[PDB]
Amino acid sequence: MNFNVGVDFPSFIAWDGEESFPVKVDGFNQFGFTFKTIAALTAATTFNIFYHEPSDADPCVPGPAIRVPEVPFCDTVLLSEDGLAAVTLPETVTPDSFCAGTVPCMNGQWISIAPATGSETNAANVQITVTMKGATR
Amino acid sequence: MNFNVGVDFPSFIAWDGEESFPVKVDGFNQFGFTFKTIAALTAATTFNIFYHEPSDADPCVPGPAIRVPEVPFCDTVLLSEDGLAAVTLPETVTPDSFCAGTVPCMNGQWISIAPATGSETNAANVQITVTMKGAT
Amino acid sequence: MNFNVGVDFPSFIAWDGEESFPVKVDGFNQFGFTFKTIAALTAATTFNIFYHEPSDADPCVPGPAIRVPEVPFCDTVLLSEDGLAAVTLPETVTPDSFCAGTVPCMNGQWISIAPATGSETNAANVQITVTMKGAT
Amino acid sequence: MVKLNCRPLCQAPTASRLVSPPCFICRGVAPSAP
Amino acid sequence: MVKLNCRPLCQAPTASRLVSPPCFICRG
Repeated sequence: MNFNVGVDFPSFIAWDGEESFPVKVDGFNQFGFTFKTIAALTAATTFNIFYHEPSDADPCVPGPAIRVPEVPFCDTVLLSEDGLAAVTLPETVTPDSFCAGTVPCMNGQWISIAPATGSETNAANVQITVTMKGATR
Repeated sequence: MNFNVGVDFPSFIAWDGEESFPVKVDGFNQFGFTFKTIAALTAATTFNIFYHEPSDADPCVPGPAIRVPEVPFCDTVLLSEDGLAAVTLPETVTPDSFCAGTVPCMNGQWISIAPATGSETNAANVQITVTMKGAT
Repeated sequence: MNFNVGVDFPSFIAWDGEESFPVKVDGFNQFGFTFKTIAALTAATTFNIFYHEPSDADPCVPGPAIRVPEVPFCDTVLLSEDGLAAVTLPETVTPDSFCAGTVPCMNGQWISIAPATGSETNAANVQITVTMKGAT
Repeated sequence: MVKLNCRPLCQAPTASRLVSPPCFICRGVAPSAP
Repeated sequence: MVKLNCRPLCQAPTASRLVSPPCFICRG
């Protein structure tokens, strides 16, 4: 008795290990990532979060990537190094074990993921997808 | 009619002028320093503060020399440079001086004093000692 | 939560292991000694006691070293061979242990300690300090 | 800020050993021999 | 006369070396 769960909480790929893919979240109202590795990585890699805008040449295809300025929570002691958001998979994370992260507030219609400098050759294994939970239409 | 003030606040060698030894603050619960100069000094002397731990070999011998961190001591405008606790003696301090100070929060079993870089020559004129307020 | 116990009963070095020091006791009303060793001792060692006076040239530098006439109190059965004061450390004194005593009748102002003959080879392995009590 | 939340899918059980005190060996049998 | 009160500073490393009687059988 497994409900068709695609409609009402679908999901899309955000990083296949070779190249990102911009996902449109406009449709829904909430979302979050599910990090997952396929092989034991070397170090504590780190990804960057970008958000796109509707390019006015065709208001369906996203525009260039702008990086999201993460907000510090009530009790974040050690906080951003330039203001811009980031995310770091902790080293010594095993396969067959996922994580789950999300940005507290979106600022566009698209959400993109790309590995920061110095972690590409190690981020060629981890997979990243995004799920949503609304309809709004 | 003086008392045997030896018991009830003993005192030990902190810094003689050529070296310094750790002092036990285990059995005692309050303590502080007493600075005393022997002769005219040339420049302001700064002393680094350290604390030691019980060596894993023998429970009543000090371990290595670890440096004490300083508390901000809220009601202040603390102008630290690296946060590592230290105390210096102002200039024009005569040998007839009652210079006394203390660390606000203890963090080990042994206290020690050493002279910081730059306060080397005149450090052989400073005479440091420590008193207790013990119990237990 | 240790307080600044330096002020309000400070202390000073008397026998740094190498020589004596004219410690002042003028501005304070009560005082005492504290003995502390650094190694084992070969035999029963002893130390004398001297009190100073304000030198006539400058009434701030203590004058010469005058031996002190120890006095007995309804119990002394063996007087110290003359009218002198002389502290002696027992045979089984040990590191990480301190003994402490004082003399009841202060004379003059300043105090110094010197090892008696035959113990100066052992006096190099002991520390003697003084801690006061008086405000005045 | 991203608050990661990682769970494990599989789990190998905590394999431990059960040591028990050995047979009593005394320390000095009297009617012994060199 | 100076009364030397004295007191230790390493609390209690006694290590009494507790011993029990071993297996003693007879005297033959």
